[PDB]
Amino acid sequence: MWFEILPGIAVMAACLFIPGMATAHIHKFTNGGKEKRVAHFSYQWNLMERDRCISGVNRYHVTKGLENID
Amino acid sequence: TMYIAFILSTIFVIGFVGFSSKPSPIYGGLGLIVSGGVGCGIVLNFGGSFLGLMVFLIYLGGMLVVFGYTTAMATEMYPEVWVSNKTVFGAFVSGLMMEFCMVYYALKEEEVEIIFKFNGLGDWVIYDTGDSGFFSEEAMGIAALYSYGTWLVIVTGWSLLIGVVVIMEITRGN
Amino acid sequence: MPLVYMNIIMAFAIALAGLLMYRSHLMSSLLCLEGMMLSLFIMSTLIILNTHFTLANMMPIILLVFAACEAALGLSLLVMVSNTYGTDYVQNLNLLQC
Amino acid sequence: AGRIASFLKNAWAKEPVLVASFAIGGLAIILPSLSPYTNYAIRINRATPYNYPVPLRDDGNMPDVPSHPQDPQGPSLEWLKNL
Amino acid sequence: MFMINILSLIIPILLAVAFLTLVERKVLGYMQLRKGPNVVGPYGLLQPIADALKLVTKEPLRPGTSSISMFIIAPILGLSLALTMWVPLPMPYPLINMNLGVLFMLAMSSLAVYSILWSGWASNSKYALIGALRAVAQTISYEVTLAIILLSVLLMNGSYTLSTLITTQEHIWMIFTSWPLAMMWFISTLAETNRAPFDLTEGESELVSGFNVEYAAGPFAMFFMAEYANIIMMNAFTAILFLGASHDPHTPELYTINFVLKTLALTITFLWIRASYPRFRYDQLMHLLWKSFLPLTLALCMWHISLPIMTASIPPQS
Amino acid sequence: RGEYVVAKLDDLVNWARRSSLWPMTFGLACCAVEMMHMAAPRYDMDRFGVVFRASPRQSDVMIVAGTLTNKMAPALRKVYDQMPEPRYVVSMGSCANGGGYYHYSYSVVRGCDRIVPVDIYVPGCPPTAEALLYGILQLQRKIKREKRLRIWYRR
Amino acid sequence: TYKFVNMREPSMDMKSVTDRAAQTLLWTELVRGLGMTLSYLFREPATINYPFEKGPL
Amino acid sequence: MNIMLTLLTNVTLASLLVLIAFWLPQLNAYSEKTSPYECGFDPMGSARLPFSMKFFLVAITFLLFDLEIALLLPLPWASQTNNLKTMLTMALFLLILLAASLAYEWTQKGLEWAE
Ligand SMILES: CCCCCCCCCCCCCCCCCC(=O)OC[C@H](COP(=O)([O-])OCC[N+](C)(C)C)OC(=O)CCCCCCCCCCCCCCCCC
Ligand code: SF4
Repeated sequence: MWFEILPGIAVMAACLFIPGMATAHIHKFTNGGKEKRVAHFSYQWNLMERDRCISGVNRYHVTKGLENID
Repeated sequence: TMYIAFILSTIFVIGFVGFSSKPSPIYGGLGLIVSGGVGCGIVLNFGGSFLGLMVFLIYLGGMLVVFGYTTAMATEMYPEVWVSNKTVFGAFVSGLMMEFCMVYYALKEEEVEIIFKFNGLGDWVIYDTGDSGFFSEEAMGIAALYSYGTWLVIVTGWSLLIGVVVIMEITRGN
Repeated sequence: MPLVYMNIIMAFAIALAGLLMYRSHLMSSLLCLEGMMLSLFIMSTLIILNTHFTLANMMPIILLVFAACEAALGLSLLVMVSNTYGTDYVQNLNLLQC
Repeated sequence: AGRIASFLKNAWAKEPVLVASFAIGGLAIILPSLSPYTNYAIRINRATPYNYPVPLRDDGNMPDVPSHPQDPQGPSLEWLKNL
Repeated sequence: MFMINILSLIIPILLAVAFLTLVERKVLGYMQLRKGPNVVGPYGLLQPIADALKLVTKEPLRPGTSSISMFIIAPILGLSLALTMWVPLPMPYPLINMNLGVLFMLAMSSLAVYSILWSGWASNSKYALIGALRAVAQTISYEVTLAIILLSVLLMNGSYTLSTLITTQEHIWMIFTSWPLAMMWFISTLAETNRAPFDLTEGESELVSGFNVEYAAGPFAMFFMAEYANIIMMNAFTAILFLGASHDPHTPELYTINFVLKTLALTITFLWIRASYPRFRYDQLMHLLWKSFLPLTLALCMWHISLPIMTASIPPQS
Repeated sequence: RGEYVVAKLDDLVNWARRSSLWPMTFGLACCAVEMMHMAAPRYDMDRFGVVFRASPRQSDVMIVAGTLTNKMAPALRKVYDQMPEPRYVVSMGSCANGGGYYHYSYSVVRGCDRIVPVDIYVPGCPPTAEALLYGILQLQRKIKREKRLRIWYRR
Repeated sequence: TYKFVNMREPSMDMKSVTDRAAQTLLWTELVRGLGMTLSYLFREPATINYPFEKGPL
Repeated sequence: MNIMLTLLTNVTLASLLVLIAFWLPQLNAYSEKTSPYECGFDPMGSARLPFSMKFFLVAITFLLFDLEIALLLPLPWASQTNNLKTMLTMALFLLILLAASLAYEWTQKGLEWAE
């Protein structure tokens, strides 16, 4: 009886799950497999702008370690 | 994308011409809230995030909202329309053409002297180069209202309480 | 000065002209007053953010709240006038000529 | 005695919302002035380093300024670690 | 790719609204000893589709006394606001990451009151305007408690950033710290979406359908979609604000499952209120807001400003 | 040919229109209570997609449940006119059908079909809630066999 | 014989007044209504599958 | 700018839904069909029905309360000052003045929906 309401609830649940999962996976895809960098303040923005410049490929998320120079 | 603040400001002035030509007050209010939205966008492009969101929440969703609500009560039997008067069209057209002429002159000359001297070299040009650190300078300046602005809080709160008392005095109608 | 300032000051001038050149409705004039305040807010905000006058960041808040208090007062006056004459027409506000 | 107790009785019986609101507001007014932790909150706000701590030149006779971040001079946050 | 993100946010939300219609009908039916939609498709699963198809092929009677510009602008504004309310929501990671996300929601929802002020005015009929004015007054009056409750709750967050709510509620729900504000917030959200005993603008037995009398078929459907999107969005905001889910940065699907389940539970509670209570009178809900909710909200805002200071529990602003 | 596509589209639109038959509560007399009994849990008209609707602007079918008097007929025709199309009328009970017990009265219109076009005539005084439900399903089957797009394709 | 339907005066002591204050502030009878609807949600509906099932005559 | 694209998409899709919603159905309209709905009869226009000072007063009181709320919004950053006693004094001052405005409106009729 009451459990026949569950199909519509499951459809609603899938439709509501899609946005969050899609956002997370798009963020991973477009940021080098890592979380999309958060820049709430100008210091974080400057960190990302420095990251883009030193990557050589104009992408902040290409991280240069001690293998780049030292 | 190169010019964003200028389209926003031109639209701002266009909305000002629209509601200041004074059609029926509901369309004047619509023009005012369009102008307020584009102005909130203007100050968002300048780093004034809290100030622009204040414009939105309190001006467009408060003060306006109340204005349109009060117009919806004290209006005409047939609430007027923009088209109904040739005066509205004339005022709006004259304002639009004086906008267009002056923006064209400023864009192609960059040394207009209508009251003030102006140079449309850009709008990004005046921005300074620096880091604000780990905080929003605007938010720190506004949150100083409670530490630096004690006198300001005192007088503004008193004026708001007086405003409540005053509105209740005037509207009693006896 | 940059051309955004030009357009903001132009908006103030247009609101001033619209307020000074009346029509029948009182609400239209009050909306022109509100436009004048909004242009003042944006001009102040641009000047304050551009020069990084940090303590002056709160000035637009104060301007907004005080001008909205005045707008509430003007709305109450309009409502009283309308309850007198059924309309907010300024031509009914002429019985002080004598 | 009985007058204030009776007033509180009537208010609790007919306007519990106002009683709760006035009690909560009164405590919010009063309690901060008695808390030992208010000074701690002030100290935490003071110990948050938003700006760069631009140094000084030791003209001699500066025995209390550290020299190095890990010298036994200058304020310590050991108190904050256990709080 | 960001455009795909926008699309994969918007479209599933509209589908969730469509099937929320079915879920609400079934919950109401089973609380009323009946079934609800169980014929059109398996367990009524094709019923929202039947409703959407029938509506878009039904004649949209426009009033002869209607300013068509605003008559069509009001549904556009309503639906655009209802959709854009989801862009800062931190299903683990937001589409739009702002410092002032909840301020943005407050502003956007306060702009949504125009869709009633413009629909009632545009529809004319000289009577739907009065219902529109009542709805606008109710909406603006409950905006006060929404804003102040949000202000008091966020004094533990430290900012208006919604992602910080996840961090604030890592070890404990914010419900255990602000449950009175949670009840007042939930009822304010009930009142803002014109739901439950607060559905005065569309009283089925008070003014038939109020501001939505003249709207039919398509624009009525879009208004309905806007309202139900606002319902789900407000319940999502409530779940994120008060029932913060645990987040694993390497497994955000767990947070999404948690959040979706809690949002559905709160939405089912919204439908649960609809089936349990009579309707408030207009003056009665105005009295509730102005004389019951507002004093307690002011007192609790005072309390929540005092509390972090006197306990050295002020959150970071970063 | 291209008549197969038109037939499929007609089938789709007529399935959507009969799966969401939203009626208008025109309860004039005793027939009104058997119709809310068809509304009641035992028959549950909502399980067929037949909702409890509101102002004629969102109604698809008019149910004339009760005696129509001369004083009342102009209002019934007004709300019938205000229904958006497609719209249908079900006459429920003897009074609405042909006057009924009050057929020979000075103040009663003899059948609502003198005022509005009627699609289904549900007999009984009152028809049982099951009889009204049968009439509603019969109306649904009337909608299923409409050929509006096939009529248009051969015009 | 007759009976009064609404002729009970509420008790005015500490415990009763606190009971009514808690009922006012914590919405307990509203919770009872929610409980009644929740209990009805888990009951088998009285609907019959017309026309495959018919009302008894 | 991502947010601008998001707003453009939302507005565009809402307007497209209008266009399908308001042009796709088949129409056949006459005079008595689109007549204003008044439960089976015709409505009276009368003369400026939306009146009564109470509807305007609630709007004005909401406006003033909203202004004080605008004054309260900077509070989350205000608690980050070293001078916490002044900030607490001023925030509580603003809230007492809000409570005083509510109380003055309450006691002087104000919030009442009178006869
Ligand atoms: C050390 C601690 C210090 C801090 C202490 C803080 C205070 C603690 C005690 C206060 C408790 C009460 C808090 C406020 C409650 C509401 C206030 C109020 O006015 O109530 C009475 C008000 C008015 O009640 P009334 O009408 O009986 O009284 C009016 C005034 N008199 C008595 C004079 C007539 O009632 C309501 O608000 C009714 C709401 C209607 C809708 C009901 C919905 C039911 C379902 C709710 C489900 C749960 C909601 C949350 C879900 C989850 C969300 C995340
Ligand atoms: S047909 Fe019979 S039951 Fe129905 S309204 Fe007429 S008299 Fe009453």
